[PDB]
Amino acid sequence: IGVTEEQVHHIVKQALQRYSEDRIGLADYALESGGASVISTRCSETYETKTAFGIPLWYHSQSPRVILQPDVHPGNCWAFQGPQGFAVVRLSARIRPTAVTLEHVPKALSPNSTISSAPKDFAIFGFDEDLQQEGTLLGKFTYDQDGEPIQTFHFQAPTMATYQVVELRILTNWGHPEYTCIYRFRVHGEPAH
Amino acid sequence: IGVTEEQVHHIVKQALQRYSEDRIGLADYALESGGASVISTRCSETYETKTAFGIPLWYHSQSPRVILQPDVHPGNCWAFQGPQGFAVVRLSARIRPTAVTLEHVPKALSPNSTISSAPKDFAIFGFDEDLQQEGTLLGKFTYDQDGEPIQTFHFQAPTMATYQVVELRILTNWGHPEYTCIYRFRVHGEPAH
Amino acid sequence: IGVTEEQVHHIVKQALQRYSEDRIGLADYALESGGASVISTRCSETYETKTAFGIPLWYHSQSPRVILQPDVHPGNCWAFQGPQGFAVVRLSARIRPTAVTLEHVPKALSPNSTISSAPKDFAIFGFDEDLQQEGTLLGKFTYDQDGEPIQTFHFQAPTMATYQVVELRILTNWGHPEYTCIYRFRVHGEPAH
Repeated sequence: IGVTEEQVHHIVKQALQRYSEDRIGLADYALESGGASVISTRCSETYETKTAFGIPLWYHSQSPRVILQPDVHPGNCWAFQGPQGFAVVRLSARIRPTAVTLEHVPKALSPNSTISSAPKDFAIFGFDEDLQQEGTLLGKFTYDQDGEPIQTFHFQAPTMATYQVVELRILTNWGHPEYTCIYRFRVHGEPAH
Repeated sequence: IGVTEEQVHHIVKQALQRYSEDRIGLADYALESGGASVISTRCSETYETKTAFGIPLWYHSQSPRVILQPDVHPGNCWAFQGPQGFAVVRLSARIRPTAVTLEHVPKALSPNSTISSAPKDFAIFGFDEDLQQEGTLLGKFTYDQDGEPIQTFHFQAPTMATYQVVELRILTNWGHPEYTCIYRFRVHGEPAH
Repeated sequence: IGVTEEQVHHIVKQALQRYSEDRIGLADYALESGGASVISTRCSETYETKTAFGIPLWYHSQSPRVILQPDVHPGNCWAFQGPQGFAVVRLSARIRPTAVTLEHVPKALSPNSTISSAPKDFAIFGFDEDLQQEGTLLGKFTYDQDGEPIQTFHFQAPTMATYQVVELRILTNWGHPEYTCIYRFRVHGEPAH
């Protein structure tokens, strides 16, 4: 069949253009750089007593705001106790949610190739309210510890109801004892206009 | 004609090497990481009262320094009032300016594919002075809202006069009512040696 | 022989997957995001009196912690006096060190294509101690100012002794008068399990 050396370059330029549109090419309404985390969020656990060794004077602790942050190097996730937890996000716009993305650090950059602190089963809720009127289940999915670090999850047959407040509820993790860790959560959709 | 699978890899390695040299492969003398923004700069507008809702305690406001910062995610630009504004930059070296680069967030990551807060017409001035002796017009161009997010603009027939202080003057925007937004401005050239 | 347009895409997706696993695909136990710099480290030099011009109020000075930070834009390295210096790092885990990586800014982004502040000859030491019991030489190498910005250096025939504290000792630089500059140092290995 056969590809030409210039078709090759156009394939590369195209792939790098996409790679550089936040990788997946979809607007993120949960990106803190636009708008952000409430804190009807789970407690928050430090994934380490290398601390005991111990509080470096410049050191702090990942707030849940970290999940709305694109920085995803091995340090940078938000951890909560056990395999169940939640974060509530106030989006930068009122949108009709069509998808979400979750990512975790690559297996390659992890001790022993284990991402056992990775979220597994999770769900998304719409809170029609700028408040806590018990949320509407938007969808339920499973973060796959194989498959790629970045996974996008599209709502099966969503209404065109709009929300500006959603919940990330995690239900199971990939088996880690103490804690689960969230690197970055994103929300995609169609703006109320 | 035909490409081999190994010629393909060399094309990719080469493209990724370039992609990783700040994408365009040219030194940026306006990169704050080397040297920085004065503030014979326009006022500065907050692109939002999602604030009214309202001052998150960790929250701040984009200084004009943001245009000298490589971080270009949807949040991260500097906004000023209306379609006209300016920023004055003190470069990390005395150089002979041969080009500038401007970028804006990809259409793909923007609400409705609109980058209407994007700069349109703009100009560059040399201030021979570490002061305000009325600037020398270096060049005039137009940021294209199609065409790619990163655009480089080479001076038509520049002198080899050297400057360490330049002005970014924006003249028109792509039609946004309240404000224009600058993601990143860069200055390329030949060092006085 | 001949490549197909879809084999081309799989080559690109694969290359971008690797590019995005911190480029080299190996865990970094010296990444501050996991665990960090002691300060049986060399003094620390400011690579500039553009300062005299002078202390911008937001301005600070690169701590040696910067070498454990993935941010490698032209500003972001750690400088010490003359061509000889050292930094001591406490890894995020006790590992058996099999390699190290050093990087410097691309020639392309440097004034005149000179990376003369680049480290040249260097060595790595294991301190079996969470203390200063004179270190065990792990290996000796040379950062090549051609060859690529990111260079990885594998230990010739390492024992399976484990350490959580290593020293980066630099011996020669690429010829710069005042100072040498370190962008990022990484430590790879097999965890004590």
